[PDB]
Parts: sequence; C-alpha cells; structure tokens
Amino acid sequence: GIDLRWKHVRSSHRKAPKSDNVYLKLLVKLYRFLARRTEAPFNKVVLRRLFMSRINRPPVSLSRIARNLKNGNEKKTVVVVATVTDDNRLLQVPKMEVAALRFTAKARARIEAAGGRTLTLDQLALEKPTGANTLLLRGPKNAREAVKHFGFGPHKHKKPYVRSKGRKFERARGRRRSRGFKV
Amino acid sequence: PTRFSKTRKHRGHVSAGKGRVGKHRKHPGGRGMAGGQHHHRTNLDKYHPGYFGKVGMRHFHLLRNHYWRPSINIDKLWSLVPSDVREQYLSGQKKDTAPVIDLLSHGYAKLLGKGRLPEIPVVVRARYVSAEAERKVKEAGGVVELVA
Amino acid sequence: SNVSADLIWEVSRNYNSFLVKQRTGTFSRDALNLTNQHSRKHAGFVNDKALGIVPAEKGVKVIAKKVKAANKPASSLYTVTYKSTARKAYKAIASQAAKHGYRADLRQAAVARASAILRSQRPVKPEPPKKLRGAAARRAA
Amino acid sequence: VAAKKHVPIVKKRTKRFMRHQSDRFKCLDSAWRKPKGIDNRVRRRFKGNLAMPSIGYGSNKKTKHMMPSGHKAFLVHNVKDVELLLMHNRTYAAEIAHNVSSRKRIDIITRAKQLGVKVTNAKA
Amino acid sequence: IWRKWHVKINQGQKRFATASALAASAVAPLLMARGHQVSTVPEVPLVVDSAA
RNA sequence: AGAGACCGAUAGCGCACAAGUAGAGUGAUCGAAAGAUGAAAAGCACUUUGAAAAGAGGGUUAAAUAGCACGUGAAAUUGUUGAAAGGGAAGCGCUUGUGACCAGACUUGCGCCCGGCGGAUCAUCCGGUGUUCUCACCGGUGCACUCCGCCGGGCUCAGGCCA
RNA sequence: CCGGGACCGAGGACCGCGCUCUGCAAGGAUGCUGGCGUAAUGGUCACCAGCGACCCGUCUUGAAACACGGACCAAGGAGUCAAGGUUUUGCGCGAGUGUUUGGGUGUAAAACCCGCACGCGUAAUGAAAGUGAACGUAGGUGAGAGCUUCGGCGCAUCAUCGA
RNA sequence: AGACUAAUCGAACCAUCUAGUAGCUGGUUACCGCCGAAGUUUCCCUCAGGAUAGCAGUGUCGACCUUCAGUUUUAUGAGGU
RNA sequence: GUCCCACCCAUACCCCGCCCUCAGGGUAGAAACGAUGCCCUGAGGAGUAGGCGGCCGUGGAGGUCAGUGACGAAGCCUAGG
Ligand SMILES: [Mg+2]
Ligand SMILES: [Mg+2]
Ligand SMILES: [Mg+2]
Ligand SMILES: [Mg+2]
Ligand SMILES: [Mg+2]
Ligand SMILES: [Mg+2]
Ligand SMILES: [Mg+2]
Ligand SMILES: [Mg+2]
Ligand SMILES: [Mg+2]
Ligand SMILES: [Mg+2]
Ligand SMILES: [Mg+2]
Ligand SMILES: [Mg+2]
Ligand SMILES: [Mg+2]
Ligand SMILES: [Mg+2]
Ligand SMILES: [Mg+2]
Ligand SMILES: [Mg+2]
Ligand SMILES: [Mg+2]
Ligand SMILES: [Mg+2]
Ligand SMILES: [Mg+2]
Ligand SMILES: [Mg+2]
Ligand SMILES: [Mg+2]
Ligand SMILES: [Mg+2]
Ligand SMILES: [Mg+2]
Ligand SMILES: [Mg+2]
Ligand SMILES: [Mg+2]
Ligand SMILES: [Mg+2]
Ligand SMILES: [Mg+2]
Ligand SMILES: [Mg+2]
Ligand SMILES: [Mg+2]
Ligand SMILES: [Mg+2]
Ligand SMILES: [Mg+2]
Ligand SMILES: [Mg+2]
Ligand SMILES: [Mg+2]
Ligand SMILES: [Mg+2]
Ligand SMILES: [Mg+2]
Ligand SMILES: [Mg+2]
Ligand SMILES: [Mg+2]
Ligand SMILES: [Mg+2]
Ligand SMILES: [Mg+2]
Ligand SMILES: [Mg+2]
Ligand SMILES: [Mg+2]
Ligand SMILES: [Mg+2]
Ligand SMILES: [Mg+2]
Ligand SMILES: [Mg+2]
Ligand SMILES: [Mg+2]
Ligand SMILES: [Mg+2]
Ligand SMILES: [Mg+2]
Ligand SMILES: [Mg+2]
Ligand SMILES: [Mg+2]
Ligand SMILES: [Mg+2]
Ligand SMILES: [Mg+2]
Ligand SMILES: [Mg+2]
Ligand SMILES: [Mg+2]
Ligand SMILES: [Mg+2]
Ligand SMILES: [Mg+2]
Ligand SMILES: [Mg+2]
Ligand SMILES: [Mg+2]
Ligand SMILES: [Mg+2]
Ligand SMILES: [Mg+2]
Ligand SMILES: [Mg+2]
Ligand SMILES: [Mg+2]
Repeated sequence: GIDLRWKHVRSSHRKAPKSDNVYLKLLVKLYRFLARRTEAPFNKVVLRRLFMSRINRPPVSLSRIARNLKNGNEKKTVVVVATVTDDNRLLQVPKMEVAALRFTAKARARIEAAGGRTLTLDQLALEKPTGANTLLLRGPKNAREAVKHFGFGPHKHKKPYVRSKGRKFERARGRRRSRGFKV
Repeated sequence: PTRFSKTRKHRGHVSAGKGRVGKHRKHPGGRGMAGGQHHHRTNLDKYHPGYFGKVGMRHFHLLRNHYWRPSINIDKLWSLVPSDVREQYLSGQKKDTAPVIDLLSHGYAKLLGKGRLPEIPVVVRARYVSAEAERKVKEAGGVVELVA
Repeated sequence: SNVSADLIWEVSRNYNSFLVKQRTGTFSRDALNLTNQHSRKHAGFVNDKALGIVPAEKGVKVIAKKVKAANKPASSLYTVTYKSTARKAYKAIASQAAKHGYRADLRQAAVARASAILRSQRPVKPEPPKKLRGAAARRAA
Repeated sequence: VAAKKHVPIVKKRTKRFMRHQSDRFKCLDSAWRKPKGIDNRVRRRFKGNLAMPSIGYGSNKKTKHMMPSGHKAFLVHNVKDVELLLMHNRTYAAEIAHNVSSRKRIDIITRAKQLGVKVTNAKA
Repeated sequence: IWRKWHVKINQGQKRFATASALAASAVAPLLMARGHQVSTVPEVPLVVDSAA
C-alpha cells in the first residue's frame, strides 16, 4: 500500500488538434519544430492556440484591431490566430499589416485598399521566426448567446429558456410583488 | 448511425446501464407537466420563476401588420449607399452634392440614432424619427423630412 | 502552390491502392518502393526523387524519376539495364544515388535489393529427403 | 534460411482460459466470457478457482507475433504476393491460403525456393 | 416509411468539394494511387484537338 | 405497368404447395402444418433364399457416401468396435510422474590459398545515345600474371540440443 | 581483512565518471571443455498421487441455503424511429446566413443552375398608450499572457467606482 | 339456494376500441484498459415513489500564477459538560 | 503465571526481469520518418451501481486488390498444429 490521494491523473489541456484538416496538420508540424528549438515565448503560445476548438477562437473585428493600434503601436504586426471580420461601422480604415488564420472576403479587400498587407501564419514564421515586434489579440470569449443562460438561479439576473417572449410567458408569480413574491 | 452508440457497449451487462435498485419503470412521477404545484415545485421555482398567474389586459383579434415599423440606427446610415459611390463622399471629392436616402425603399420606418456621424450633409426621408437622431443629422448640415 | 510532396503523403497516409495491410505488419506493392514497406521515406510515388529495381531476364533493371517532367508520365522515368557483372552493377547503382545528392539515404537499400535479385537467379540445389521419427515403426511393416 | 538473432522467447502461460461452468453444460462454448454475477465466486477471485485474463499476461514487444522458428507468418494467395517477401527472408515466412488450387500451390513453392523464403505448409 | 432517407447539405460546401476534386485530377501521383493505368499517357491534363 | 443499400421457408401477407383449404364450435366466428432426387428416369432387366414384406448377387450413373422415407445432413438421445477408470456423487485449480500421439530446429554458409576444366572480355582509348552535367549504357579496340562460371584438395571464422 | 552456498545476465559500434594507469573488477557475461544431433529437450490428451475447491442467475443489511426460476439440445428473442428543445465536437460562409414550396434543365426519383418573398440574427423596455442607447482617444483604479526604443503599451477574463 | 340461462353466472358467449394503464414482480446478448459512489439535507394526500443540494465521470479553458493545507508552534477571544 | 534463546510462513516490505497506464525530455541548412514513428528517464496498478476510451465479429452498399475457385467455392466433422 502507498496511501495516495490521486493516481493515474491525466492532463487537462489538449495536446493535438481534433480537426483533420490536412493543411492545418502541416501548420502544426512547422510550429512544433519552431517551439522546440527557439527561446522565444511567442512560439509556444501560438502552438497551443492552434489546438483550440471554434468556440475558444472567437472572431476579431477590424474595429478591435484599430483600438489597439494607438499609443505607439502603429508600426507593429498584428497576429490573430482566428478569423478576421470586417466592421460596417468603421468608415476610415488605418494602414496596417495583419497575420491571421483566415480573412473574410470584405476584410481582405478593405485592408489592402487602404495600403495594407495580409499575411499568413506560414509567411509569418518566414519573416519573424522569433515574433519580434508583434502583438497578440483575442476575441470576446464570453460574447456568446449560450453563455447568458449559464448559472441560472434566484438573484442571479440570468436569461431563462422560454419558447417566446411576451406578457403571457412567465412574468407573473415570483416576478412581481403584486402576485405573491419576487424571485 | 447505430454502429457507434452506447447501446452497443451495454451488451453482456445486465440492466443496460439503468441500475439494479431503480429499475427504469414506465412512468414514475407522472406524464408531462404533472405535479407543477405539488411535487415538482422545487424544480419549477429554481428555474422558470413565473409560470403561474395572470398579468396584463387582453387583446381581441390582434393583427400584427398594424405594428410594423423596423428601425435602423444612425451609425449604419452610410452603409445604405453603394460602396463605389460611398468611398467618393468619405474621400472628399464631391464637395457640392448631397445624397437623398429613402429608408422605406430599404425596408425601414423609424430612424433611431445610436452612434456617430461624419460631417457630410445628407437628407433622410423616414416615417418616424427619434429626438436624439434628429439633432445629430442636423448638426452635420443635413435635414430629415417625414414622408408617410 | 497548393501541392507538394508533404501534402500527398497526408492524403495517402491512411489508405491507397498499393497498400497491403494485415496482422503482424503492413506492406506496399509499389514499383518505386525498396524494401516494400509503408513509410514516408520509402514511398516512391509521393517523393520527387525515387528509385526502383526490377529483375530483367539476365540482370537487374533500375528506373529513376526525372523531376523536370512530373506532369508528363510517359517520359518521366530514366531507365537503364545492368547485365555485365555483379560488382560492376553495385558500383553504378551506388554512384547513381549518392554522388549528386539524389536520395543519398537510399544508398544502402538500393545495393541490398540488387544483391537479392541477382542471388535469386542462380541454380537451386536439391533439398535432402525427409526422415521419419514416429512413423518409422509404421513403415517398417 | 535461418532467422535473425533474437532474445529467448518466453510465453508466460500456455493454457487457454476456459469459460466458467462450460464443462458441465453442452449449450455453452469454451470461449471465455467475463462473469457478471453479483455473488459469483470466480469474479470475486476466491482461492482455488479459474483465473481471469489480465494485461499483465502480455508478451515481450521484441518477440511478439513470432513463431518458435523466429519468423512471422504472412498469408499469400498467388505467385505475385510471395514476391513481396523478396527483401524479408530472415523475418517473415509464407503461408498459402486454404482455397488455393493444387496446381497454383506448386507454382508458389517453386518460386519461394528461389528467394529462400521459408514456407510453413508445403509438404502436400 | 417516414424515416429520414435524404439529407440536406449547403450549396456552398457542394461547390467547395467539386472544385477540390478537380484540382486533385491534375496530380499524377494521386491518379496512380487510385488504381488507374496511366503509365503511357503523354500529359496528365489530357486534351484532344477536337477530333471527336 | 416499371422499380428497391427490403425478407430469403420458425423470415416475408394467415396462404411460395388442390389456403381462407383440412379441422374445431348449436351459432356469431376461430383457422393451421406442408418448397429442393438427376444434365436426362436411364425409377434397378435376369438369377438365387423366403408364405410375404424384403435380403444377397448382378446392373444404370460423373456419384446410389443421390434409391421416390431421395441436395448438403449439425446438436440433444442410441447401437457396435477400440482405449481407460471406479471402498456412500461427479466435474474443476496449481505442480510432477507414466503411457499414447505430434509440431519445430538441424542435415551447412561465407571468405582465403593451390590445381584443373570451359567461356568472352577485365583495365585503357575512340565514336554514338541518355542523364541527377558528372555519372553511366551500347558499338569498336583488348587477346592471357586480367575478368567470370564450375569441379577437386587444404585452412580460418560463424552455425542445432542438454550440461 | 579472509572463507562457504543459493538465484539472476537486462543492454548491444565508440563517447562518461574514475583508478592500483605498457593496463583495469571503471555507464549490465565472457572464456575453456564434453556427450548427443533424435522423440533426447519441448508440446497436446487420458489416468493415478500431494494440496486447494459448496450451484448458477436474481431481490436483499445479509444466499451454498429448509428463499424463488432452471430435465436436455437446435433456431427465434428486448433502449428503436419521427417532430421539438439543450449543451459539447468537425466543417462552410460571416453582419449577415439558408438553392430544392416553386421554376429552368437532364445520360431522368440522381446530378447541375436561377430568383421574388419568408424564417432566425442585427435593439431594448412597459399591463398599455408609448418612448428608444458616446461628457472622455468608448471612462477611472488594482491584477494580467505577450511585446518593448527599457521608459512603457497592455488582449481574454475576474473585482470595484461611474456615464 | 344469488339458484339456473350449452362442463362458463354476486351479471353469459364472440369480434373490435386494444400493443387498454401500472409508483408493483420477472428478464435485458462480445472482450480488454483507466477513474469510481449513495442510503443524508429541504418540500410534496409523501412513507415500496418523485423534484432539490451533496457524493461520481467526461470535455476543457486561465496561469505553470509559487499559490495552498481534516497539521504543529507563538499571541489573543468565546463555553458551563 | 512470569522471563529468555533459536526456528516456521502471506497476494504485505527490499532487489531483478517482462506487460500496460500516466508524466517529463531528445529527433531537419533533413545521409529522411507507418513524425499517429523511433530513442532516453521516473512513478503507479483492488472494486458492485455508474461513466468514458480502444478494439473483435454478422447481414447488406460505393471504391479498390488487373484477388481465390469444377485440377473443387461455401458449409459440416476432427483428445492434429
Ligand atoms: Mg503494489
Ligand atoms: Mg391578486
Ligand atoms: Mg459494470
Ligand atoms: Mg433488473
Ligand atoms: Mg431514478
Ligand atoms: Mg397538498
Ligand atoms: Mg497463448
Ligand atoms: Mg454481495
Ligand atoms: Mg436458409
Ligand atoms: Mg410462413
Ligand atoms: Mg422446415
Ligand atoms: Mg433462418
Ligand atoms: Mg404463416
Ligand atoms: Mg362444424
Ligand atoms: Mg429437403
Ligand atoms: Mg438389391
Ligand atoms: Mg420363390
Ligand atoms: Mg458427390
Ligand atoms: Mg453403383
Ligand atoms: Mg448426393
Ligand atoms: Mg430420414
Ligand atoms: Mg440426404
Ligand atoms: Mg452424438
Ligand atoms: Mg452401495
Ligand atoms: Mg467432492
Ligand atoms: Mg506433465
Ligand atoms: Mg566497352
Ligand atoms: Mg531494462
Ligand atoms: Mg516429454
Ligand atoms: Mg477443503
Ligand atoms: Mg429479509
Ligand atoms: Mg444493495
Ligand atoms: Mg446467489
Ligand atoms: Mg435454512
Ligand atoms: Mg426474497
Ligand atoms: Mg418472490
Ligand atoms: Mg422448478
Ligand atoms: Mg434452459
Ligand atoms: Mg438430466
Ligand atoms: Mg440464436
Ligand atoms: Mg432532434
Ligand atoms: Mg434575410
Ligand atoms: Mg413594443
Ligand atoms: Mg508580464
Ligand atoms: Mg346468502
Ligand atoms: Mg356455448
Ligand atoms: Mg352451466
Ligand atoms: Mg352482463
Ligand atoms: Mg373479448
Ligand atoms: Mg409493450
Ligand atoms: Mg395488454
Ligand atoms: Mg481495474
Ligand atoms: Mg481506484
Ligand atoms: Mg423491493
Ligand atoms: Mg469532479
Ligand atoms: Mg452546569
Ligand atoms: Mg446545558
Ligand atoms: Mg509478487
Ligand atoms: Mg512495478
Ligand atoms: Mg439484415
Ligand atoms: Mg472445401
């Protein structure tokens, strides 16, 4: 006997992508070599984000990029391991160069129209193997419809599952002191 | 595809994953929404607070066409003009001509105002207009006129 | 481009017409495959540079791939027949694969495959007659 | 020909793991089945009963799948298949399928003798 | 008889795949690996001068 | 009338057959079982034992280990022959012993030296062609201390099982 | 510091730490010798011997039970399908997205092509009439991966004070 | 006499609605590998049954955050066996 | 009743071999690789109700082995491997 609390405990994070895209398999091979034989911490972070599922790689927008292109960051390279989306509100698009997993049709057109350049994760490794002069970005993880229903309960101000919304669907008892109590 | 499902892995194990003491009988607890006020109250109050009761006055023979007025904010107003003409105005090449936007033809009735507007005069024709939206379009040199 | 040697291996890694998979191991019945194993290193039909040896009526026949005419298969093989001497054939094959950097990692396998083919064209000796151990008493009658 | 030099072969077990209570009823085959009874004496590992198969009975990875000669069996169907063993004659051995005709059986044996490949079932 | 026999797939994905298949038809190594006999054809995108 | 990622004689309609038939009930009604010799009956002439059914010979056939109880013919249960055990159950697990039966492996391989037999052709050079542009093939030139195959003799190294 | 006995030999070019330093007991067994080359070693099956071994499935706090079902063998025999939800995985497009009610066409229940409407999404809140989202570089403070001209800029998300 | 009404009577026999409902008995079909419980809280014409929290498994993400603990030591409070 | 020497044996403890599970490292100016591979190092293994992963068989459908067969396919019997 050995009197241990835990035994044969597995890891908690993905160690390989669950997707079977052939091109993505090549991209993992490249960065798996780079991370092993380079001291730059930028390579290790990029490798893990390639494994993540779609809900853990939310899209980023052109507006969110322009937000972080201020206060002395107008000359750096934006790297986004996700999709990049055009924003209809932004009327004037600044000049930037972006390395992203994929672009929408309109986002690619508007970036190069202003005088920018659209890169690729493989071309990024060819130009900046150590990731110098780069900034990483993420999308809003919690900006999803399904997250609003998480942890429903009294005094929590969450969203309920209703087949429709109106005065006939819930409200009533338990939502106003005029009928019993409130939550 | 039934070749890969948990019922195939239960072969050879008695009770098929439903337990020995509790034997998966026909309908314990009732059918449907039975027991809403008696024995399923604890579930129906932690979730779904408000199932029971009456609220508000009733409407006989409601016709939803009387209440049709989709709305559009002001920061998306410039997205209505086509892209090729749109870039000319923002670049600043006209300097003497103003566009007239017809909201009804695009399927809108009320013009709300939520974002910002560039300083170019426009003309908006809407059935309804908000108080805040009228001011922003006016300080840019434009005017809004009701059309019915 | 969108096609490369690495990509073709990804598509054909799991199944292809040349695959012979069963218990105790897997094999490949490919013309440009030395040792007839299923691996990226020995998969002739995916790599840009490959070697293959086929027995002729008298000696070995060696075919190689010309990288300049990949899209033209009718004239994409450089073939030559060696039927002079065992040692002379050994030297030409090794030089063909390890003197100008054309798959220098296949030098050892190409020579060994040629050695086996030539060994298999010799006359066969007659196997000695089988003996009996427990049926000897039976056959005494 | 003789096979490559290798470490000695150890089996760790020879018996066949018969099924419990299959020696008393004719409706039960001898193929092993895991007993799921709540009070079964074999499932509870009582002393003096049949053992149960475990992963600890496995064989060495070096000598796995090889017959006592030292080779590994390979099922063949015609004369074109046996030529796949040209480069593997010290590791693999040929075996003719049971549905091959008698005429094609001697064609394979003749070709296999040239390559030095051992044939497991040739005396016929 | 009212089980789901047919299936529905997006027209965008149909066009992606039929375009992917056409690209793989110009790769000679893939042709051989599918069991075709093309050892004596001049060019892998074979074209005939409208003799038919 | 045309079809199938449908079932294949305990399945598919109750019915692949003289099936809503045989049969049960006073009656309304209830309602089965049952497909396959061979390519072709060529479905066993004649002799002999028997009261007869049938048997033994002899025939037809690619086959009667297909004979109208007919393709293939499994298990429960039974008969004969051969082997073995048994003082109020039998079976089973771990480990030897005796008797019967049996699969492998080994039975040579490589290299060097001497002698003999048989052949065209080893280094080198010239011309032509191919190719990874410096590496090869083909034609010619060699012409016996070189190269190649076989046989006989001698020597070194390695090779099966138990100690 | 010197004797006596038992069990074991994993690994497979060189590399290292060291020593008593023409070498070695120092990152894992080599050297010499004999009998036999077949039923001899080894394996399967039957029986005798030493030790061990209560009848399975099930409900139950507790089953070998004087608790219930089971004489034997062969074939049949039990979490399925549709509509509507929900979270998670893969894929296409992305402020948009969905061809197939229908029309064009066809080698014809396949495949390929076309568009007006419409569904969900892009704006909430009140019983209702109604009204309808920027003081600031879309804010301030404390932590934050990564980047950096070394001063600093600070994604996602968590807490807190405001508009 | 609750007797008799085709071997059927404290409400005949035949087909259909009908695969009538069951909080209750019985059964529920191949192998190997890793983790591994509960009979307790609150409400119910509830006590052979359900919902609710707990104990359990799997999928992950945030950092590798130096944070943590069925424990001892030192200083300082509460209690009525 | 008390005290003192020697000895006997568990699936427990120590050393060695092998299997699987889990964790941490090495491998491209590729003479290179079922990169899902191979090589190096350490620790762990009981289990009903229940959860998840990997694999083996049966009837059909598309592709492919230019697969086996009247010189005998499928099926069945077999203290023969
Ligand atoms: Mg242990
Ligand atoms: Mg009231
Ligand atoms: Mg279980
Ligand atoms: Mg049960
Ligand atoms: Mg339950
Ligand atoms: Mg009540
Ligand atoms: Mg075994
Ligand atoms: Mg028990
Ligand atoms: Mg049948
Ligand atoms: Mg029938
Ligand atoms: Mg029958
Ligand atoms: Mg059947
Ligand atoms: Mg019937
Ligand atoms: Mg009648
Ligand atoms: Mg019959
Ligand atoms: Mg007769
Ligand atoms: Mg007579
Ligand atoms: Mg016959
Ligand atoms: Mg006859
Ligand atoms: Mg017959
Ligand atoms: Mg009969
Ligand atoms: Mg018969
Ligand atoms: Mg019998
Ligand atoms: Mg007696
Ligand atoms: Mg007994
Ligand atoms: Mg014995
Ligand atoms: Mg010459
Ligand atoms: Mg070891
Ligand atoms: Mg013996
Ligand atoms: Mg006893
Ligand atoms: Mg009791
Ligand atoms: Mg219990
Ligand atoms: Mg019991
Ligand atoms: Mg009793
Ligand atoms: Mg009981
Ligand atoms: Mg009972
Ligand atoms: Mg009984
Ligand atoms: Mg029975
Ligand atoms: Mg009996
Ligand atoms: Mg059955
Ligand atoms: Mg559904
Ligand atoms: Mg729409
Ligand atoms: Mg409203
Ligand atoms: Mg930092
Ligand atoms: Mg009375
Ligand atoms: Mg009657
Ligand atoms: Mg009567
Ligand atoms: Mg009545
Ligand atoms: Mg009735
Ligand atoms: Mg039922
Ligand atoms: Mg019923
Ligand atoms: Mg276990
Ligand atoms: Mg455990
Ligand atoms: Mg009970
Ligand atoms: Mg947990
Ligand atoms: Mg007191
Ligand atoms: Mg007290
Ligand atoms: Mg032990
Ligand atoms: Mg261990
Ligand atoms: Mg079927
Ligand atoms: Mg047969």
